Amino acid sequence: VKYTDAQIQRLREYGNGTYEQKVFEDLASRDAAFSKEMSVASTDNEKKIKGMIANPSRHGLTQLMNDIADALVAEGFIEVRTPIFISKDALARMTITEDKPLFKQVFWIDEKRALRPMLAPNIFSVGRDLRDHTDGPVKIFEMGSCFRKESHSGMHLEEFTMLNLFDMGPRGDATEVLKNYISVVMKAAGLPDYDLVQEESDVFKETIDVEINGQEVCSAAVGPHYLDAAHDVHEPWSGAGFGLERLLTIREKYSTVKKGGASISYLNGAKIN
Amino acid sequence: VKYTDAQIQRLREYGNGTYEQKVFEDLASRDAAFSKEMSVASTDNEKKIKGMIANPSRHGLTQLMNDIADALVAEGFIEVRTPIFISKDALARMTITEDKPLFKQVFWIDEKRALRPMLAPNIFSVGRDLRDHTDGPVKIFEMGSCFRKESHSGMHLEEFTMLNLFDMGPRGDATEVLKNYISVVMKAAGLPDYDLVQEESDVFKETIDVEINGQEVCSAAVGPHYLDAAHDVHEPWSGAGFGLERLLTIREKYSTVKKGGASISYLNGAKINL
Ligand SMILES: Nc1ncnc2c1ncn2[C@@H]1O[C@H](COP(=O)(O)OP(=O)(O)NP(=O)(O)O)[C@@H](O)[C@H]1O
Ligand SMILES: Nc1ncnc2c1ncn2[C@@H]1O[C@H](COP(=O)(O)OP(=O)(O)NP(=O)(O)O)[C@@H](O)[C@H]1O
Ligand SMILES: [Mg+2]
Ligand SMILES: [Mg+2]
Ligand SMILES: [Mg+2]
Ligand SMILES: [Mg+2]
Ligand SMILES: [Mg+2]
Ligand SMILES: [Mg+2]
Ligand SMILES: [Mg+2]
Ligand SMILES: [Mg+2]
Ligand SMILES: [Mg+2]
Ligand SMILES: [Mg+2]
Ligand SMILES: [Mg+2]
Repeated sequence: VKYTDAQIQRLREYGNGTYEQKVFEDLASRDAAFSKEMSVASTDNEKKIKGMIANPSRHGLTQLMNDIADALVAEGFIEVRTPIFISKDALARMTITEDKPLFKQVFWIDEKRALRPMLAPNIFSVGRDLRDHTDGPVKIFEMGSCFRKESHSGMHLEEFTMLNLFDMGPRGDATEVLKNYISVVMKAAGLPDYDLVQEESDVFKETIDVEINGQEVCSAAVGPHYLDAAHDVHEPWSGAGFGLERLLTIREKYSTVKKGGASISYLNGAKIN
Repeated sequence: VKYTDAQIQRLREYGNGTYEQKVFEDLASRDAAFSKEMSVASTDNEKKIKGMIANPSRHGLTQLMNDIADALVAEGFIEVRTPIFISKDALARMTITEDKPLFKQVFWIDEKRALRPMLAPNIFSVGRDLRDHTDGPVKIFEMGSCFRKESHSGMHLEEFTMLNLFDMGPRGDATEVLKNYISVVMKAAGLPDYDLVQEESDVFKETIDVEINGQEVCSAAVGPHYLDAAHDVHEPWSGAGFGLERLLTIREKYSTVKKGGASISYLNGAKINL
């Protein structure tokens, strides 16, 4: 016998070990094991918490954001910060229009505005505007919260942190340039081993995704792209959107994506209550 | 004759000079001066965008956040990140209820959940949970977006960036400790010249506000406080919420708070479109 799915969930809730591989001689020993591992997890949470109080630090997600951001600035990217609110028009330019099922999966603030489910709308707008002021590439990036109505999963959050980098009019082939920037981010994130895959997408038809052990940590694309007309873009470009919680979760080997980011139940992998 | 209230607004929205003090011999002299200052402003905008493209950098608001954050960590504060969503219950435990004006500024996501108008509810929760693990002060801070419905004002945004620091069970008089850590933040922000004032608050009854030239950049409170029972807090505490865009705007001498914050119309003080 093994841990039940319910026991595995409670263990992952409190601990960041691996539990689904244990095998026991009978239910009695399985249950004794469950108590011992809950006790070990709680103790490890105590130790991490006490360690943070004695040796305070910036937040694990903030540290990752700073690590990647400084690497992108070094490559010539301007950091921008854009509103979390976006308009119905901005969504429509992504083809997220009012009669599509997807329209209802965004958090609406009123009849005209919603919480951004992605940074690309604002990034296209800012990048295009900056093109009015330079003849070279427009390189910008943002790191900020996005919001999506999601079903329960160990890798999905209603609020998650996107990194979106945008290189409009790059100095080379857009796809080769994109793979170069993906490499910069992944190395700066401490995750140099990854795979690139072509993945279907309603908004993009197909994306270039970054996967680690089959887990999506990025969707990317290159221009000239069919979305350019709606954004008044008329040049090649390289763009990529990473999920920072997912990167941090995989690197730190957190049992779930809810432990490394924004929370009032966890702090840097530790359960605090 | 002076610039009209509208002329000021327009000059401020493209430029970062100081126009409210200008005086003019007559309406003709005023009007000609409105155009030249528009041209001086547009030119400076362009130089700023061009300067940013040739010298790319972290965002000004981000640099200010990193400066204060590292200073607070150096004083023993743990950085925490909490969700932007908060429950109707959490708001109620802050006494943010139907009768309070702040309640009418709340952005609701559904009938049970809202965009946080402040970080305090989440900070109380995380700080009180950490008290179970230590016999000393619990020192935490968060920097993140808060949301409020606001009328047109050169120092209000619907989405602004709060810094909230929280010292529960401080070592010293909570009010004296509060003033010390206000000093740490203000100096880290490059704004060493400020004053402290007492102000009325519908949530805290009374706050200690930080002002620069009479402009509020922070509201702070101390415990024991009547909000403590609803947060299971049974000890003194020191708490302060800073408006980071207001700090950045005053230090950089931007004309309004919209120029240095989250925007698709401004970037680091410069207007990027018409
Ligand atoms: N709910 C979420 N929680 C955390 N990260 C997310 C979430 N949704 C998307 N991301 C991340 O954001 C990146 C860019 O967004 P996007 O490609 O549109 O997501 P996605 O394709 O819907 N991913 P998925 O829902 O797992 O199939 C993804 O590659 C993920 O790493
Ligand atoms: N709409 C806003 N835009 C930008 N900063 C804000 C906004 N509301 C509050 N702040 C800042 O956040 C701090 C803490 O919030 P709080 O004291 O509750 O605001 P407040 O009392 O309503 N200030 P004010 O609206 O100018 O009278 C304030 O001292 C401001 O520096
Ligand atoms: Mg497991
Ligand atoms: Mg670093
Ligand atoms: Mg995006
Ligand atoms: Mg999805
Ligand atoms: Mg996927
Ligand atoms: Mg994707
Ligand atoms: Mg107010
Ligand atoms: Mg606050
Ligand atoms: Mg202390
Ligand atoms: Mg005030
Ligand atoms: Mg106030």
